[PDB]
Amino acid sequence: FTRGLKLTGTYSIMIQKILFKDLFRFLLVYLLFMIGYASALVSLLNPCA
Amino acid sequence: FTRGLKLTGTYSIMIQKILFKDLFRFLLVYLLFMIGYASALVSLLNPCA
Repeated sequence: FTRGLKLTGTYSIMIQKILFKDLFRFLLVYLLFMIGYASALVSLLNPCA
Repeated sequence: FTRGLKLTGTYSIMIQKILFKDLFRFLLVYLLFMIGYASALVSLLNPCA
């Protein structure tokens, strides 16, 4: 319910274009890249014996 | 008294229309979110028992 005024109507749909279609594509390749090293760099830790 | 100094007179009536609007336009989407999240998360908390 911000689609009545043009100023806060344009503002609300600029969110979704960034979020659903451009920010969401980055959070996938930032998660899989994070989960890449975080499983890699715990190998380099000494055995806990 | 900046009427004639080009740079200082430029930013004088920038903030009149650009900041009574956008900060207010920022004020809607933050107040829509925060009242939702905080009241969700204080309801997540435990009562005094």
